[PDB]
Amino acid sequence: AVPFVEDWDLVQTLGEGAYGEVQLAVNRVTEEAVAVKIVDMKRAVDCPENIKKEICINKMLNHENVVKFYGHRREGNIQYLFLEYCSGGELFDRIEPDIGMPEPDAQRFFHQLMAGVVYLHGIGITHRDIKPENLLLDERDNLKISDFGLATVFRYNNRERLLNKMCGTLPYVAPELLKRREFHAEPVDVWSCGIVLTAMLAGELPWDQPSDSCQEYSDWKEKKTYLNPWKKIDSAPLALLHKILVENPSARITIPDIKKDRWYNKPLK
Ligand SMILES: O=C1Nc2cncc(n2)OCCCCCOc2ccc(Cl)cc2N1
Repeated sequence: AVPFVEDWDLVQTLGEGAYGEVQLAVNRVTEEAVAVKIVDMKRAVDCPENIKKEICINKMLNHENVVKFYGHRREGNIQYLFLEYCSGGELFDRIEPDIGMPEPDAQRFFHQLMAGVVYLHGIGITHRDIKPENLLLDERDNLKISDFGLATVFRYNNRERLLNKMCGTLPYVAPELLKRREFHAEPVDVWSCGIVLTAMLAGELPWDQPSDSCQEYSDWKEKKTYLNPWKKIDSAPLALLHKILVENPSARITIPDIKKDRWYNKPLK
């Protein structure tokens, strides 16, 4: 093999948070770029399982709209996860406050988001924290689902496992997660995708959380689509949202049917 092809340099920090930091790494020889997730296994009681699970789920992921997994390295209290580098950055940064983005762009991103989610659900995995800060873009603006630190298996040996753990981000989480003890995984991911669609078309989130105690949510259930946040959304995509953001998870539209929706199949718009 070629010498030095094992050394990667840290060019700059891409992201950071509770886990630690995400640095950009470039190969010394090939100059290939990849994202490195730096997680400090500090303390032993909420880590040996955390980082090890995310790694476990990643070794299963292989789809064009999902961040690719290259491998990991262990060193004392420092774990290294080599992930796909998406120079496009976060979807969140393509959303203009109070405005959103051109409908055609939002539709394409939505299609790709759906492709990824279909793949994941197809192999029994639920992301559980879909939001614009976790949806990355590559050089060609192709959407890719990232960060599987909250992900979990909801189907194994063809048997579905209801979830009970409450995770995600309040503005994006479905109502059943805040009202029921157990719930189906898939409708939860569909709901969050609906909130992401709203953000892309209005540049604002509809509510702090999906509870009847939150004024804006109540107004949604009452169909007050005038003026309020939904006023900036054309009737075609708004009709899709009316089917995604349904409180009863059992009545909520599923992905196969979202793919049959008028706006979803509308040329351009
Ligand atoms: O290039 C990547 N890859 C990647 C792959 N998997 C996870 C992850 N990052 O970080 C978690 C997402 C949030 C930080 C935001 O991360 C980024 C921010 C800005 C750019 Cl240009 C790239 C990334 N990320």
